[PDB]
Amino acid sequence: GLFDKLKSLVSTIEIIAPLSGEIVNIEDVPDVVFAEKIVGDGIAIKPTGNKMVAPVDGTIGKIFETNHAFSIESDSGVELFVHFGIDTVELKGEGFKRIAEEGQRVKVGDTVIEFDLPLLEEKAKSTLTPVVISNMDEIKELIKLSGSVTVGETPVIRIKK
Amino acid sequence: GLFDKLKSLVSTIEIIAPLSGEIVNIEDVPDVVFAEKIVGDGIAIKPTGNKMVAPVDGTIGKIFETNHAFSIESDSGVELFVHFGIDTVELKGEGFKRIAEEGQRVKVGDTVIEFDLPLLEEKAKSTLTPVVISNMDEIKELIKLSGSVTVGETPVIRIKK
Amino acid sequence: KYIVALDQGTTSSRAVVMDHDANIISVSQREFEQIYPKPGWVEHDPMEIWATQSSTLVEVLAKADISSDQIAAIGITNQRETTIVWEKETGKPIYNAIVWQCRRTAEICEHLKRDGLEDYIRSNTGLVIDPYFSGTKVKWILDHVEGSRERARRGELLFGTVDTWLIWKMTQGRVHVTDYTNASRTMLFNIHTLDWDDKMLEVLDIPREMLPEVRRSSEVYGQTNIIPISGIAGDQQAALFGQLCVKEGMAKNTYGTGCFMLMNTGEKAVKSENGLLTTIACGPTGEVNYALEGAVFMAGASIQWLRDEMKLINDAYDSEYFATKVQNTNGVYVVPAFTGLGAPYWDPYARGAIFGLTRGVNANHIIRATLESIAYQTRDVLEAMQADSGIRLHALRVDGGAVANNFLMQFQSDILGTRVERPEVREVTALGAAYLAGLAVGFWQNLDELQEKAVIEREFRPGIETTERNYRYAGWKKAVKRAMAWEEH
Amino acid sequence: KYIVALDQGTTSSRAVVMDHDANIISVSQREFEQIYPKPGWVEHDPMEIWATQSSTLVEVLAKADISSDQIAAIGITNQRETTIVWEKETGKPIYNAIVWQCRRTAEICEHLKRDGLEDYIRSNTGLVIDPYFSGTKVKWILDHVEGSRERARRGELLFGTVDTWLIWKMTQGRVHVTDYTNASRTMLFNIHTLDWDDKMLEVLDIPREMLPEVRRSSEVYGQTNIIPISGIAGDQQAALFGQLCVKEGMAKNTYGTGCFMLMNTGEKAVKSENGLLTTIACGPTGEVNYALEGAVFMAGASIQWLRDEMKLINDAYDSEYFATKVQNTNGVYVVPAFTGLGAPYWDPYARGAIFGLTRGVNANHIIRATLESIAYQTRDVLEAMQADSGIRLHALRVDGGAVANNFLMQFQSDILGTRVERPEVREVTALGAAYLAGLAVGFWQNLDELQEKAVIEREFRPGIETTERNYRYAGWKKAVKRAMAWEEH
Ligand SMILES: Nc1ncnc2c1ncn2[C@@H]1O[C@H](COP(=O)(O)OP(=O)(O)O)[C@@H](O)[C@H]1O
Ligand SMILES: Nc1ncnc2c1ncn2[C@@H]1O[C@H](COP(=O)(O)OP(=O)(O)O)[C@@H](O)[C@H]1O
Ligand SMILES: O=C[C@@H](O)COP(=O)(O)O
Ligand SMILES: O=C[C@@H](O)COP(=O)(O)O
Ligand SMILES: [Mg+2]
Ligand SMILES: [Mg+2]
Ligand SMILES: [Zn+2]
Ligand SMILES: [Zn+2]
Repeated sequence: GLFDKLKSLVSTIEIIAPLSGEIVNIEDVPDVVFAEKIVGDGIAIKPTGNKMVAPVDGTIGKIFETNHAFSIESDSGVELFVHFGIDTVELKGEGFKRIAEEGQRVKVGDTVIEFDLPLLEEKAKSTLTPVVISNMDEIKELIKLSGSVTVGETPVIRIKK
Repeated sequence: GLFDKLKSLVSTIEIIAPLSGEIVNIEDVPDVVFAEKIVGDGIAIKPTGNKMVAPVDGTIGKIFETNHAFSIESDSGVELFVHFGIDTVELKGEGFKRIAEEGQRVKVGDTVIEFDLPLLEEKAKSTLTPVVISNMDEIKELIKLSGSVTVGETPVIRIKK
Repeated sequence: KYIVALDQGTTSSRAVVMDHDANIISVSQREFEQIYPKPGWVEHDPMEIWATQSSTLVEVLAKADISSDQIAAIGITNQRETTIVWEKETGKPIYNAIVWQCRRTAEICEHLKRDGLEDYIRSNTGLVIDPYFSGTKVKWILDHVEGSRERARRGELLFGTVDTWLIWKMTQGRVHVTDYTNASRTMLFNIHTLDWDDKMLEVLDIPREMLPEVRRSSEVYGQTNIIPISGIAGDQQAALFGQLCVKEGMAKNTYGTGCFMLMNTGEKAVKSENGLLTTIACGPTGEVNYALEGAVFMAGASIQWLRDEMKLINDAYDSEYFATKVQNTNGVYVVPAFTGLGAPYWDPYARGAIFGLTRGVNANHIIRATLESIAYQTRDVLEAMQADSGIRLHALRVDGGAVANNFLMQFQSDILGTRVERPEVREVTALGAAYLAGLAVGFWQNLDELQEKAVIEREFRPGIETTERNYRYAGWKKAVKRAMAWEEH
Repeated sequence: KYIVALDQGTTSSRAVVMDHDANIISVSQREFEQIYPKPGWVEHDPMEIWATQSSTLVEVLAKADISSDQIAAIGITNQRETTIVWEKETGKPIYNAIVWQCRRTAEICEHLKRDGLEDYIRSNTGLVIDPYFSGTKVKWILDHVEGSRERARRGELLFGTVDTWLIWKMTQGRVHVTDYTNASRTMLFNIHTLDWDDKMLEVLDIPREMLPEVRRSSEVYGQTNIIPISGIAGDQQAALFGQLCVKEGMAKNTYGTGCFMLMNTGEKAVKSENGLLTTIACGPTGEVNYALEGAVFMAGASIQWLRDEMKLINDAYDSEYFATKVQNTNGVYVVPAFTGLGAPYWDPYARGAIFGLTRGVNANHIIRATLESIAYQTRDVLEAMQADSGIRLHALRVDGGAVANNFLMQFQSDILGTRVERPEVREVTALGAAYLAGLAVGFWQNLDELQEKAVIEREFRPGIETTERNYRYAGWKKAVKRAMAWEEH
C-alpha cells in the first residue's frame, strides 16, 4: 500500500521541497515574523500530505518538542527552518510523528517528521508551511522558485553563498 | 474629659472583668470552640465600651497581631484567654489599639488593649467577648458569676486550684 | 514465630516483621524513582517496585535473623489504582506502571462523562469519573500498543494492581489474584454484586481474560519461597484495619504521599453527596465492609517536592523547624494540585499554584504554607464526611509518615478545632495487613487479642489560635478556586 | 575637569564620574534596606538614602583622585514618586520614606475614584489613580501624625521627592526645589499649566506651604561643598535622555528594580487610551517635553527576591546559568505582582502568584520563569505604546542592570519578535543627569557633541523560537488574570 520500500526515480545552492504542495509568498504567511522576514527569508508551502523531509544534506538542528518544526544546517553552511503551519504548537504534538532525531546527518529526502494533514487541516489555525533561511546575513543571493512542488523532488530555492 | 489621671475607688481565685458589660453563657457564643468549651471554659461578655484590661496579676502571653485578643498567665498559674468578638481578625486590627506589650507583668486593671465599640459594633460579626481558662485540666473548681460587671472591678469567676 | 508484612507505597517499598505480640521487630524501606515523562503524568517502573519490594523482604529477615522456618505468613499492602499490564509468558511489562496520580486518561474520562456513565459508574462502582482509578489507565494502555487487546483476548496479557503484580511475581506466575479492597478502585468492579462489571468492561473495551481472580482480604492465596500469603488489602484499608477501623462510624486519616481519610460504614454502602467515594473495607474478620473515602493527592509529597526539586530543605523532618521559625505564612498560600485536585474537588485540570506573595515573603513562609495545605485539605474532606455521614468527629485518629510533625499535627487540631490522636506506632498500614494475614492463619484468632497494641502516644488539642481558623480557611478556599482548571482541553 | 552624577535608586545609591569626553571614570554603589512593615507596603529610611547617597559621592572622588577643584557640576537622578516629609528646623523626618511600590494608600485612591477625580486627575496630571504616585502618600502621612497639617500650614513641614530631599540636604536647607520631571509624578502638579494643581492640593488636603519650588531639569539650582548642582531629573527620564530620547517617537526600556518604558512625544501631550501614563521628559536642552510611560513594578527585584528571600541563588548574575540549564519552564508561570500590578493593569490588589506546577518542576524552572516575567511584562507595555502611539517599534533600545543577561535579552527579542539593542554603557541613567548638568554649565554646549558615546554593544535578533511567542504569551495572560485582585477591601 506504501511503496516506501520500492526504488524511486532519481534525477549554487538548491533547496529541495521538504514537504509537498503549492509554493506561496512568505509575504502571505499570516505571521509577521515570516511576512516581514524577520526570522529569515524563504517561501511557504500549502500542503500535499503525509510528511516533512530534509531539504538539503546537512545535520538536523532543533526539533521542536511538539514536533511541528525543525531546523537544519546544510553541509554547505546554510540554515533552514521549517515550520509547519501557524501556531501549531498549540495542538501539542497531535498530528505529528518524529521520525528523525535532533542530531543526525541526513540527505535530501530523508523523512524527518510525519503528519496528519487532515487532523491538522481542521484543527490548525493555518497549514502554511514556511521554509526560510535563518542566516540571511551569510548568503549573497536568494532565488525563489514557483508553482507546484513534490517532496524530495522539486527545488524551491536557489541561493548563491 | 478622662479621669484616667484621677484616683479611683479601691475596694480561692477570682477573675476580674477585663472588659465591661453584661455577662453571658459561653454556651451562647456563636462559635463552637467556645460553646463546646473546646478551647476552655469561662464566660462571655456583651460589651460596655472603651477597653480591655488584665483580669489578674500575671504576665501577658500572646497578643494577637490584629490586637483583638490576648492571653495571660496569672501569678497563680491560671491561663486566660480573652477574645474579642467573633471573627474579628478579619477587621485586620481596625478598632484596636495595643496599649500593652507581649511580655509584661500586670496587675488587675492595667490597660491591655483599647477599642472602638462602635466601629466594632457594626463591622463585627459579633461583639461577644469570651473569657476562658485554657488550662481547665489544672483547675479543680470553676465558678461562674452573673449579670452586670465593670472593668477592673466586678469578678466574673471564681476558681479553686 | 512471626508474620511479615509488605507495604509497597507511592514513594517507597517496605518490609516490617512483627511477633505474636505484634511488636515491630525490624523494618526495611527502599525509595524508588518517580517518572514524569510529561505534564501531570506519573509512572513507576514495574521492575523497580518489584525489585525494590523483593529486596526489602530479604534484608528485613536477615536484619532480625530469621528464616523461612519461623515466619507464619505474608501480609501484602499496596498503592492503589496503579495499573500494570504484562505479558503472561515473559513476566514482562508491556508498559510502565501508570500511577494513581497520573492524569493521562483525562480525555477518556471526558468521554465517559459525555456518554452518561457518571450516574452508572457511581452507582455501581461507588467511584467517580476520574483518571485516578484503574479503568481508563488500562484502556489507554491497550490503546497505545499495536498488539494489545487482541493479544489479550487470547489472554497473553494480564492486568493487575501492585498486590496482584507483587503476588504473581512471588507465586511465580501461579497465582493471579486481587483482593476485594483493591478491586473496588478499578472502576470495572461492581461493589454490590461483588464482581466485574460487564458494562464497564465493555464501554472501556477490556477483556475479562486479563482480569484476575477476586478474593477475600484474608484467605490463603498461596505459598511463596523466601511462606503462604494470606492477607491482601489496599493500603488505605489496611491502615483503617490496623487502626481497628472495623466498626460503624469509625474513622482514621493517613498522612503519607497523599492523604486518605476513611470511615467504616459497616454493611451499608452510603451514597456520598459531598464528593466522597463509596468503597470497600474490612470487617473484623477481614470481611467485606463498606466505607466512605476522601482522597487528597498531595500531602507529604509536597514536602518531598521542597526537599528534592526546590531544594529548600535537606530532610522532610527539617520542615518543622523552618516552618516554626515563622508564626505565619505572611499571607502566602500553596495549592498542591501538582496532579489535579482530588476530593472533594476532582479536577484533574487544576495545577499547583502559590499565592499572596509580596517582597518580604521568604522560604520559611513557603515551607510552612506547604505544611499547612496538608491540614487544609484534610479539613475539606472532613467536612464532607461529616455531611455525608451525619456524624461529627470528636477526635481524629491519625497515622502516616507525616504525623511525626508536631507542628502539622497541632496545626491540624487548631484548624479543625478537634483533638488529634496520634498513635504510638505510625507504621499502621503494615500492621493492618499483618493482622489480616495472621488472623487468617490462626496466628491471632481474635482482633480482640489486640485491643492493646493500639496505645495513644499523643493528644493534640486546640490552642487559642483555633479562633482564627475560619479566616485562614477562607484564604485557602479563595486560593484553591484559583488553581482550578488551569490545564486545557 | 569633570561632572559627577548621583543616581539614587530603589535598590541602591550610586555615584559616577565622567570626563569631558563623557567616559565613565569611577563608580560607587551602596545597597540599602528595604523595609516592609507589612503586606504590600514598602519603605525606606530617609536617613539611609541620604547616608548612602552622601558616602557614595566621596568614595568615588577619592577612588579616582579628584577634588572640589576639578568637578564642573553635580547632576542628580532619583527614584520617583517616593515621598518624604520633614521638619524644616531639625532636618529630620516625621516618617519613613514611602516608596513608589508601597500600596498603603489604596483606600484613599478608592475615595478619589468614588468621588469622580479619575477624569480630572488624568486630564491634568496625565497620571492614573494609584498608590503609585506621591499625592496619597503625603495625605496618609499628615493623616497619621497628630501635629501635621497644622504644623505644615505654618510651614514647619516640607514635602519632597528624593531629588528635593537629596538637594536640600546638600544646599544645607537653603534650596527646596524639585524638577519638572519629578513633579509630574506627584498627582498634585498640572502638566499643562506647568504648576501645582489647586484642586488636587485641596481634595487631598495638602498645603502649598510644603510644596517646593518647581524648576527646569537643567539650571543651576545651587552650589554645595564636597560644586553647583545644575541638573535634575527622575531616573526614567534621565535614562531616556542619556539614550538620547530627545526626539518624537524615540523610545527606550529600562530594566532595573522595575521596568520603565518611555517614548518621547515632543511637545504633544498624548492621551493614552491603553493604560499608559502621560508624563514629562526632556527636550535636547533639557526642556520640557511630553512622553508616554509604561511602568512595571517588578523586574530585577524578582531576581533579588530569588536571591535574598527564597535563597535559590547567590548572585543575580547566576540566574542566566540556572535558567538555561532548562529549555523551558515546564509549564510554570510567575506573576510578580509583589506590590500590585502596574501598567497597563494598575491593580494594587493583585499579589504575586506562581502557576502550572507539577512534581517534576524544579528550581531552575522557577528562576527562569521569573526571568521570563520580565519579558512578558515588557511586552504588555509595548503593545500598549504601540496602540496609543500608532507607531511600530522596530527595535527596542535598552538599558538597566538586568540588561547584562543575554538569556533575558534574547528571550526578550524572541518574545516580541523585534530586535533588541543593547547599548555599550549600561549606566545610562547616570549619563542622562550628567549631560543635563554639564549642558547647563557649558560643560558640553551641545547634545551633538555626544551622538558618539552611544555605541551599540549588541544586537539581539529573533531566533526561530519566535514562532512560539504567541502561545507562550497566552499563558502569561491566563496567569496574570489569576493573580489579579487577590487582596481585599
Ligand atoms: N517530619 C515530617 N514532616 C512532613 N513530612 C514528613 C515527615 N517525615 C516524613 N515525611 C513525609 O511523609 C511521607 C512519607 O509517608 P509514608 O506513610 O511512608 O507515605 P507512603 O505510604 O505514601 O510512602 C513523605 O511524603 C514525606 O516526605
Ligand atoms: N545578570 C542579571 N540578571 C538579572 N538581574 C540582574 C542581573 N544583574 C543585576 N541584576 C538585577 O538588576 C537590578 C539592578 O538594576 P539597576 O538599573 O541598578 O536598578 P535600580 O536603578 O532600580 O537600582 C536588580 O533588581 C538586580 O537584582
Ligand atoms: O489511592 C492510592 C493510595 O493507595 C496511595 O497510598 P500511599 O500514599 O501509601 O502510596
Ligand atoms: O517610578 C519609579 C522609578 O523612578 C523607579 O526607578 P528605579 O528602578 O531606578 O529605582
Ligand atoms: Mg503506605
Ligand atoms: Mg536607576
Ligand atoms: Zn510553532
Ligand atoms: Zn479572632
